[PDB]
Amino acid sequence: ILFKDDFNFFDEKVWTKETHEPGWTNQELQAYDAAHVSVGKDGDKSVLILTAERKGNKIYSGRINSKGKKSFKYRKIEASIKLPKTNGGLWPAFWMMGDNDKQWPACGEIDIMEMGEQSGMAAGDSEKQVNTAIHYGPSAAAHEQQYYKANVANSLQDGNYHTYSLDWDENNLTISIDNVKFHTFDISSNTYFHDNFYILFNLAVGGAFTGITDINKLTGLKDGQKVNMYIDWVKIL
Repeated sequence: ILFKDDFNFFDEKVWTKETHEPGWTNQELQAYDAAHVSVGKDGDKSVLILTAERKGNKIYSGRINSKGKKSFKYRKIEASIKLPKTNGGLWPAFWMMGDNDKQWPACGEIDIMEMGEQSGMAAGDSEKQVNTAIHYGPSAAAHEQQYYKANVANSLQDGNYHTYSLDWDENNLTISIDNVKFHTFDISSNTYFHDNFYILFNLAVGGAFTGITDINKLTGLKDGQKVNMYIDWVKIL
């Protein structure tokens, strides 16, 4: 093990809590702020907790990153996550971006796991449909993306923790879910996936990915509702 966070405490030498206004990216409805990230207990487990909540028309959630603090290259990274039911507009993700100061997408982006996509709801399989992706290119105008999506065998939003893994060498990015390979991206000649990347976790609420950008359509977070996303651990081998 190169690095492991059991989330017994919020380690500020590794993680930063983000603050952003609603609509900052992807027409998302939540504001992010520090008060919606905490560390605590889920039974016996020490966990990082991202809390999304709605107080009328104001929605708040949590997002963290390790940019400038913890990054790596060509290692396996795995996290154990417990997810809320996403149907109706929640959008959890575990992902990475290049630990440089290039503007997106030139920093490179690897989405290990995202759920809540519009098509998962339309397919009636919102608890099983996962999207994995890479984004790259020298500017927004020349944005390139590859993705894969499919339904896993068993619900990932079932009150238990699941493991999400990325294996990474100079040729491939291979995403696995509960030890089952989900997809491999060929990066052998892709110049954007060969430098250090840092880690992110977040729980977005609405946004274009979900198909829900109007709070009147947000059935997955009702007025007065709170939901949690839990990360038991993250580790880098």
